[PDB]
Amino acid sequence: KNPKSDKFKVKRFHHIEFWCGDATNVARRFSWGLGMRFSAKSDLSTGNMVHASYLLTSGDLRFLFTAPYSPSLSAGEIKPTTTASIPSFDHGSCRSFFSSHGLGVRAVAIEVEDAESAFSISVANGAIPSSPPIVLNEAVTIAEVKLYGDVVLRYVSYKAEFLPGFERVEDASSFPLDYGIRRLDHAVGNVPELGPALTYVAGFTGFHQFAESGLNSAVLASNDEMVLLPINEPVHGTKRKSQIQTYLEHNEGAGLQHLALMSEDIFRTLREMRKRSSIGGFDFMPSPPPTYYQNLKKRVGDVLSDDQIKECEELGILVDRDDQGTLLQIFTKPLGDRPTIFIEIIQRVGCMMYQSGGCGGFGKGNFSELFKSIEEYEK
Amino acid sequence: KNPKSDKFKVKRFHHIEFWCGDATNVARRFSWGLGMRFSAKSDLSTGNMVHASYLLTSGDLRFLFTAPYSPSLSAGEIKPTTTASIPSFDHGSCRSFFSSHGLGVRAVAIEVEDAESAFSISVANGAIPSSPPIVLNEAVTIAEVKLYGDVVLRYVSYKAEFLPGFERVEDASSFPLDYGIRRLDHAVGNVPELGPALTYVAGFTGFHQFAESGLNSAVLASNDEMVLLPINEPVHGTKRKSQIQTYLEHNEGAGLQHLALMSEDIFRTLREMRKRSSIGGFDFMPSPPPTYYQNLKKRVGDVLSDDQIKECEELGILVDRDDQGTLLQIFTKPLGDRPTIFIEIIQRVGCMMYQSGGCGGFGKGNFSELFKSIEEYEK
Ligand SMILES: Cc1c(C(=O)C2=C(O)CCCC2=O)ccc2nc(C)n(-c3ccccc3)c(=O)c12
Ligand SMILES: Cc1c(C(=O)C2=C(O)CCCC2=O)ccc2nc(C)n(-c3ccccc3)c(=O)c12
Ligand SMILES: [Co+2]
Ligand SMILES: [Co+2]
Repeated sequence: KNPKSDKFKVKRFHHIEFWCGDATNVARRFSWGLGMRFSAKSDLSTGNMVHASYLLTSGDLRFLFTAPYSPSLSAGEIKPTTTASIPSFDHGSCRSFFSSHGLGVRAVAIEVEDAESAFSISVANGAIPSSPPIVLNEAVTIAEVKLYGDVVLRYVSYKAEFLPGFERVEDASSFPLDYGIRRLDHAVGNVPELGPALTYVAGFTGFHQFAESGLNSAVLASNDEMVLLPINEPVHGTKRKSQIQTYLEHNEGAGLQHLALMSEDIFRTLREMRKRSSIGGFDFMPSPPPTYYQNLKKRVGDVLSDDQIKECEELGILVDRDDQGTLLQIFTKPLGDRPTIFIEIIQRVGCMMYQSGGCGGFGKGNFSELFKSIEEYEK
Repeated sequence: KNPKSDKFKVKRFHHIEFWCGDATNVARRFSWGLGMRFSAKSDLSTGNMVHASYLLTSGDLRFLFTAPYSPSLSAGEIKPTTTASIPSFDHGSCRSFFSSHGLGVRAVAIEVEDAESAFSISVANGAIPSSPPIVLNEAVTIAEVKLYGDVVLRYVSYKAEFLPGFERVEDASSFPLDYGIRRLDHAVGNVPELGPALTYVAGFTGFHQFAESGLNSAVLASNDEMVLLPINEPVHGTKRKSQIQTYLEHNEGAGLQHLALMSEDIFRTLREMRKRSSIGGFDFMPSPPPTYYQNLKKRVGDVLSDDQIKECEELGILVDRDDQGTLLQIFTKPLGDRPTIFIEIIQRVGCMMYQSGGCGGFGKGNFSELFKSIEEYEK
């Protein structure tokens, strides 16, 4: 059931912004690890005396990495005379965020029809304002409201190239890496209490609800279910400590838990990412046991060949299924020092009309099944 | 002239420690960019609730990358009960350093015969104490005094594996990268005033002095001239602004300007590093013009073949010469967001007895010659 209750017109995920201590090193690591190209910059070389921002792209996926310069470089500026390309940026906020949470996502940005309208309607419906709408070079409008913790939901709307004041990266500095990643599928938050978090976000967006170990979760979705925002809370008092609780402890509270990146070919993406794990890229979760794949035949043997199923076995891919589609997924180890944010690589099969959003669900069946397999691998 | 006036027994450079916001991403970037292997760790997985520290090695070169965790993880600890493996570490100092300076070197560590003696003698001769000697697992002693800015000179001495509490990295996670880098040749500081900086450091170490555009410099050297510590000050009032002054402005004062890394084969090192520049590694300075290499024949045509000289031309290597040896060198672009720290790759030829330290000098002749070539390339 989809009541299509969005209080304003939402299009697609637009970008994800990481707040960093040093944007250059994080951006270069992520570029090599994920196969994303350096596409745009805003920094000292573009006249920005406030922050260094580097944009990586793979298909429609946009990762932005931002770090503050010394405040002394811009001490004479005021907001009317700022050289920042992202006017919501604040040195103090950025340093406070990074010292509190470590490397992580500051902004989940969605493209809307009218960012000023989205901001006004959101705050009229309970959103906590974070940065008011500002029109950039009469071309782009950006506004921000609080999402959870110190993460903001950023609205961006275009009258008619990332943002004004960004420059395209020199082609010599822009190597055309591509491991198959194409778009952001969903972005997941961890909170202490799911109920109040859901009521708040659904309250100001009109997003609707989309349809034992560790967590309770629920998913908020835009009208066409292309913007997907799951939220988790911990379940306390279990034998094994909730990884949601561990997240909240090491992150100093609520924040973004994972980004799920859709691949057009998850087998190629994982081959390429795993090649680079020990040479600067990303590590993956420990693989499921053979019993997990010895049980895939009964569960998805009509969607994947046995050659493809053991090709999932090589790469350690998990598979889950809903009533409408099938889901291939795998999780990285945490992206930085703290056991907080990680990445999920995903590919969805089914639900063709284009593919409808959330085809196959989010893999919650893989909790029971992966442990069931581990225990029956003890055998 | 070498008076051999060291006030305590100094052996070799031991390690360089970077203070980071996220040690994982900087370490992974540096590993791929420089061809250094992950060799040791101290972090949550080793029981360290205070800081994440990752050690990279190439030959005798040791780069350590350290970042703080949330203070809440260790709020119950006191110094007697600390889980930190580097007891001089302080959350507040580390965050203050990184917010002030950005990514950069906190510690230049040298191995000595007796770190407690070196500390006591140093402070008796004017060194500003930073961290008192502490014996680690009855095996290693570490002490720190101020060097310049917020950089410390760290003394480490061993009774008889990096530091206690560090663990060897799993071989699966330890890919054997090697681009030919073998040891730290020198470590260079930028200060506002050279005179007082030299008097201070030479005062407490007994290091001796080793023997127009932008700077004045001088080099302090240990008895066998294997520990080399050049220091630069800006020269003001020139047409082109001093890069030393630019450093001091963007760094918020004095600090480490560059690390010079000796290669056993600078041609292989540069081939490998340049292959990776646009795929997560390091960028290099713009190459000298053909006139620079069209003038190398007259200057070093008796040390390098014409095939090797144009092989310097391919890689953009600079060459300089003293009265005793020859020096091949090249400089990276800054290692992070700010125009502050960079790396030099070096190889020295001559002065065989082993090779004596500083063979060929430090390339100061390449200032005049590189511009002379650029202007006569205008031709
Ligand atoms: C992270 C995740 C998801 C997931 O994306 C997710 C949810 O957890 C809540 C709904 C929204 C959403 O996107 C689904 C299934 C998973 N299954 C397992 C076995 N693990 C896992 C747990 C320990 C160790 C290795 C993997 C996961 O992390 C895992
Ligand atoms: C950095 C450096 C050194 C050097 O290592 C160094 C000194 O500067 C002082 C003595 C101790 C020491 O180790 C030597 C020669 C150099 N020559 C040039 C042309 N440039 C340079 C300047 C602009 C743009 C591209 C290169 C340098 O940076 C440069
Ligand atoms: Co997910
Ligand atoms: Co040098």
